[PDB]
Amino acid sequence: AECSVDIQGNDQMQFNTNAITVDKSCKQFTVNLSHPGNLPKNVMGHNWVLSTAADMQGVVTDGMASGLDKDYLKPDDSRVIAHTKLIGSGEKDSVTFDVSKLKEGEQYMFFCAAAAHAAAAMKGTLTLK
Ligand SMILES: [Cu+]
Repeated sequence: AECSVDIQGNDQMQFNTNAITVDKSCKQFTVNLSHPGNLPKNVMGHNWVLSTAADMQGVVTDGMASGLDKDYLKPDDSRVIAHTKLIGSGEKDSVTFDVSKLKEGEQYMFFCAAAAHAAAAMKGTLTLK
């Protein structure tokens, strides 16, 4: 079982992966997010957020509306399965989630909810294997 992934969000508005695999034997799964570069949170903060494919657009839209001081996430958003905080350069965060929260046949997406980042393709698939 490989139950973790290290991901980077950079000063150029990209993640260094667009596909995460979760071994289904993993009871829990960990995402270790870091931010190469030197842009601070208020300019190019990133987070890592997991939802169903169908819920992504909404989480993103509501997140942008919620604003930077709420880490670009609507408080108590039930569409959000797991998430890191918003981080700037030299910062890091991790999130660990229950792998049983991922159901068969469902499509999952990860993304950064910061204003316009996901549109710029800071997103990818998350898949149970
Ligand atoms: Cu971002």
